[PDB]
Amino acid sequence: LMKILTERGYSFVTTAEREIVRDIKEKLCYVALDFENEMATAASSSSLEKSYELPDGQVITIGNERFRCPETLFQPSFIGMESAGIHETTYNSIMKCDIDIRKDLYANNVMSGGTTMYPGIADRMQKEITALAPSTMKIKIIAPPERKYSVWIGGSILASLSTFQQMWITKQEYDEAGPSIVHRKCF
Amino acid sequence: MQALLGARAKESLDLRAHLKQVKKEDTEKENREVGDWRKNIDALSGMEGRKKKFES
Repeated sequence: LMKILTERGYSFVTTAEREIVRDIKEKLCYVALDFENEMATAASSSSLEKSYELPDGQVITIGNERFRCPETLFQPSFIGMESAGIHETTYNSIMKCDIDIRKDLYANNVMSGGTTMYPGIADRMQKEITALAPSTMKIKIIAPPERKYSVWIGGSILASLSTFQQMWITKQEYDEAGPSIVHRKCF
Repeated sequence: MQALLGARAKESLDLRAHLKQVKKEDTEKENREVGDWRKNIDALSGMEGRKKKFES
């Protein structure tokens, strides 16, 4: 996004500028369920632009840059990565599991982490897998408001489970073994 | 001339209908394993609110 905003006349190269672009992205960007058609109009008219107030009183608007940024999730080649996107990797993780597993993973595609908060991501990912998946199978995405905070929440859940109280390394075992103990006791 | 073939027919029908009978006995005394079950469902009819647990 910083490089494409530079293309539009908004060059952000220092730390304050970088932190600001991240904030702009979080509030203005979306994935688009059809990149090329969305771009055809975003690149042609101000009607698909959204404004943002910069901290110094200046303003910026974002056009196709608004969706081209998250598009890298579907097209990693945008940043120089040799990859077909997060939906191909999701597809392969389902496909590479045993044949009696595949049906359950297709129906339980879980979005987690941040960036899951770009509008349309929960739906585009179901579309992209459905397009690769066999027919008959149900493809479904799980995308709760507990998105981006799901790892922390999982930590809270796990730390407090009765089924997890035997998984903790105590500060006894730790000193006898040293920190390498984590590879035997945790994961 | 009429009694001997009659007796032979009685013996043959006895053996065949009797194997039929001993197996039909097992069929009739127990017709429970050939039944079925209701298989009810809970279905979680509460799509108006959520749960208390930390995982929810």
